[PDB]
Formats: sequence, structure tokens, C-alpha cells
Amino acid sequence: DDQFRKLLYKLDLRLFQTISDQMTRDLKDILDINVSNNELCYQLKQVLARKEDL
Amino acid sequence: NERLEAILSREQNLLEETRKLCMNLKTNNKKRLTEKLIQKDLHPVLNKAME
Repeated sequence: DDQFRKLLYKLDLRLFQTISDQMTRDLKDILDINVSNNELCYQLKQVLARKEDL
Repeated sequence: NERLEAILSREQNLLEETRKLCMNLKTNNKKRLTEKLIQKDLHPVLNKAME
């Protein structure tokens, strides 16, 4: 019947769905960056060894 | 690492150029001894310097 509460509930749907997506993306990103930092550290060690040989 | 790669490339180019120059100078000196002053055109007073 009323738009005003209707778009209120629509932006509520926006809030909860973006929060759920942000939760999943942030946790997966935490794990992914936690392993990618170790991989990049191994790459940095390889680069340092190549620099010493060079 | 890229900067040191460029430095090594320049140094290796200089080393190859210097070694090529040294070998070219050695062969050029040998050829100049063989083809210029050991022939019959050598002045007889330089025959003892050559000896």
C-alpha cells in the first residue's frame, strides 16, 4: 500500500545482503591473503637469492 | 634486480668487446709483422734490429 515503507524494506534487503556478501568475501579474503603472503614471501626469498647471485 | 641485470649486460658486452679487441690486436700485429716489414722492402740497416 505504501511506497515509503516498501523502499525502507528494500534498502533493508540491500543492507543484509551486502553484509552477508561482505562477511563471506572478507573471510575468504582473510584466508586467501594469509596464504598468499607466505607464497609472496617465498617469491621474495627467490628474488633475493637471484639478486645475490647476479 | 632489473637494474643489476642491465649493469651485468653492459659489463658482459664490455668484456666481449675487450676480449675481441685483444684478439684482433694480436692477429693484426702478427699479420703486420708477416706482411709489411719482413719482405724484401726492409732496409738492410734494420736487418740487425730484426735479428
